[PDB]
Amino acid sequence: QSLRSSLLGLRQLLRELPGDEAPLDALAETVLALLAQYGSLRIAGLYRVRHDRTPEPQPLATLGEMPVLDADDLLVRTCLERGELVSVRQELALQVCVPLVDTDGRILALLAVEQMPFFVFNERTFSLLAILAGHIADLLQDIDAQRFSQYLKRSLLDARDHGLPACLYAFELTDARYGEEVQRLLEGSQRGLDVQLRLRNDEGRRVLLVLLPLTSAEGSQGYLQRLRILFAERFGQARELESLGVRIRQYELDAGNDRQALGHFLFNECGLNDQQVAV
Ligand SMILES: Nc1nc2c(ncn2[C@@H]2O[C@@H]3COP(=O)(O)O[C@H]4[C@@H](O)[C@H](n5cnc6c(=O)[nH]c(N)nc65)O[C@@H]4COP(=O)(O)O[C@H]3[C@H]2O)c(=O)[nH]1
Ligand SMILES: Nc1nc2c(ncn2[C@@H]2O[C@@H]3COP(=O)(O)O[C@H]4[C@@H](O)[C@H](n5cnc6c(=O)[nH]c(N)nc65)O[C@@H]4COP(=O)(O)O[C@H]3[C@H]2O)c(=O)[nH]1
Ligand code: NA
Ligand code: NA
Repeated sequence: QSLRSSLLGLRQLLRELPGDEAPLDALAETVLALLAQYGSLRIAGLYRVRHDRTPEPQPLATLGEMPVLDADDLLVRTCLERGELVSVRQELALQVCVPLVDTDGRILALLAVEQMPFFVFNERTFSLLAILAGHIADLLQDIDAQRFSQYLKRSLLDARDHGLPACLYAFELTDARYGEEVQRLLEGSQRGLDVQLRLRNDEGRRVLLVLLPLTSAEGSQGYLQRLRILFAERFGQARELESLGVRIRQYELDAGNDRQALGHFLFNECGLNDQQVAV
């Protein structure tokens, strides 16, 4: 949950820097700091990874007395070949390598850990570094549609690799009298990290997709409940959201879901296509 704030705080940093510098370079220190905090790291470095999946030897940022990086170190190479976090056998001078991998499988950067306290050298920690690293990779990377598809892929990976839930709402706006105003209300209701996408379904109707990443069934209930109150303010208490021609479809992503089940929701049920949302 501290996760929300960190990502949100980073996203803000991204949005408020000049083009006169690539994000990874400007935010190297911040990114390392985030990772250092979540893994209670003591000695580590952050490195750019090249298109050819080899790291730039010169670190973007370091923490403590980080040694020169050995690019031929098997741990680095195994991490970079697999695109996955790798750690040394706990029974047995890097201790862990964590790649920053975006949703397309491109590796942007490498966290190399020389030392972390023995007692945070476990799967729960590794999981957290890996979750955070993937999200960070995303942020470093049609605007609205591209972003929506990326975040959606991220959520699929998070549910699949880590069992983290997410929720997808589709708001079909069937009464043109209120369509624009309903959308405006939803857009103004937006939490950072949540993403929205305006579309037209195959029946020619306006649809507003809302993706709530990292959000449990209870969270999605809290959200919708917050919305009904906003709606009651905007169109009066006497009026229900549905009486404004709004139809709700909801899809919970979780460990037991699949890309195929999600596609069925987007295309078969919501009536969208893969030119609108990439799965
Ligand atoms: N009632 C409610 N409204 C929500 C919720 N999530 C988003 N919103 C609404 O969406 C706006 C933006 O949220 P944010 O982008 O995540 O950005 C937020 C967030 O960065 C931060 N913030 C405020 N309260 C909290 C909080 O209880 N926890 C965390 N982690 N951050 C908060 O302040 C920013 C703006 O806060 P707001 O001015 O209130 O403005 C909020 C609020 O109007 C929610 O769970 N409940
Ligand atoms: N993904 C997503 N989830 C949402 C949204 N709105 C509500 N939820 C979920 O519903 C729970 C309770 O919402 P809340 O009643 O507004 O109760 C909120 C609200 O009162 C307050 N809060 C958090 N963030 C903000 C904010 O940015 N602005 C304001 N005004 N209040 C916030 O803290 C309470 C708890 O926040 P949470 O622990 O995060 O728990 C939230 C959250 O899991 C949303 O726009 N997006
Ligand atoms: Na519908
Ligand atoms: Na299609």
